[PDB]
Amino acid sequence: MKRFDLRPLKAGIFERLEELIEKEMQPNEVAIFMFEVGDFSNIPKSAEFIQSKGHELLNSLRFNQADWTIVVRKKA
Repeated sequence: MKRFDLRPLKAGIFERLEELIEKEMQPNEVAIFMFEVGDFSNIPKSAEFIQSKGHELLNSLRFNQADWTIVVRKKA
């Protein structure tokens, strides 16, 4: 339970829900957010809603093909 399927969450709100789950995720845990929309710039925007400093996308998102996944590490 350390991931969020934003696929069915269409685009626009998927970046707003990512914050709702970030609260459950540990302050130093990984979060796999799946995005089907080409909007890759929004991926990091969601994790930012929590705190300007702390959310850092290690690497996993491959915006270019079918819905991909991105790992997010919490910290602040």
